[PDB]
Amino acid sequence: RSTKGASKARRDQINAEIRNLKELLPLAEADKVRLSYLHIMSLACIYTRKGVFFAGGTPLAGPTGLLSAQELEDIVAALPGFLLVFTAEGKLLYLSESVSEHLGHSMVDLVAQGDSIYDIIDPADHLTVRQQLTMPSALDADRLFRCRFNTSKSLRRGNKLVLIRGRFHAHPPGAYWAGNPVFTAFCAPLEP
Amino acid sequence: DKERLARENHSEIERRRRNKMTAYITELSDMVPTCSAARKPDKLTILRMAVSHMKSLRGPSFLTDQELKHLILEAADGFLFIVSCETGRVVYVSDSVTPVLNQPQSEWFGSTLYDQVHPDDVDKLREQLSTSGSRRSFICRMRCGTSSVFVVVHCTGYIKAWPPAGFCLVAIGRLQV
DNA sequence: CCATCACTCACGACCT
DNA sequence: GGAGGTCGTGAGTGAT
Repeated sequence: RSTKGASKARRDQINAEIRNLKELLPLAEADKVRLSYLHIMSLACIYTRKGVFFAGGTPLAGPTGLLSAQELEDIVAALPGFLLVFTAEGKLLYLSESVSEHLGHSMVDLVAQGDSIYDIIDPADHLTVRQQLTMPSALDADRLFRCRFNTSKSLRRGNKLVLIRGRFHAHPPGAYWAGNPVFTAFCAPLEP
Repeated sequence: DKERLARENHSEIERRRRNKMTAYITELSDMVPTCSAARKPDKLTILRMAVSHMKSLRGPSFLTDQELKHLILEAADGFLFIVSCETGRVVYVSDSVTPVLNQPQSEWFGSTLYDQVHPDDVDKLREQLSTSGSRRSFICRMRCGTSSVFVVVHCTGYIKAWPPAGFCLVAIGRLQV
């Protein structure tokens, strides 16, 4: 006189492969504590899209490791801002862990509100980001604009204005990358 | 009748909670090559294909050293160069110098950093170049523009040995706003 | 202090 | 009947 016992297993299997996703994420052991399921899904959608992008693309030019990993991290920290690269649709691709000090919330805690750039920015400014992102890089490059990211208090909505500065680049071929070039950006705050 | 009105908001919340993970699993199928396709697979299979496909030397840094390098250059609008600690000659310069300083790689390669900076800094330049894995950082002027496609270029980097096979100064140089 | 939210996680019936 | 997926509630912790 029921249908349970099977749904209870489908959920425990889906929500255990999700914990597999979580354990495989290349984040610090201490950061994998709270990690709501829809937050693990977001971190996974970022990582497994910050590879393919590099996997199907041309092997990155230049020599093999002129600078150490810790050296590149120290340069990333020395930067007056934080790196943030996201696709033309809005989906994120790489958020710099240097944002821990320029925004208050760290990288992990920030990708919890969503996955698109349109999930971290205050909705009022969303319109702006759309007009500077619709036109691809035919020849229009080195775009610059401003938005109100989302400094907060641990749940949702002071909001620090940031000056986004960057230019679109090349996307690898395929289905998903259909007119979706990636857009690097040197994000810097407007109230140091 | 307020309790049902609160459970309605809870209903919409728990429905959004599921229609958001439906998007995260669809965008986990619409991007992976293994499940890029024909028959649309079930959710559990998409999650398993994600667990597996993720597994390529993932255990921290979130980014391959060279991927981080390429994204630093493509994001901070800078370039990478290796210079000599005695002769000052550049032994390697990135493809980024034509985008940033409007000069082709040839007009740098083979030349020295001394022929490329403002002389009233070049002496202090030697201070940064003279060794005596240490940190080096300095603001410096640089000749910007030879053809189509002076500025301040904050340079940051480290001094390492020179194993061409595999002392020199490896530095990233970005223009200050 | 208290109630009231926002979020999370599971668990069943139910559709198609 | 079975494999799969959608929908509302009941109950927890905590922000405010």
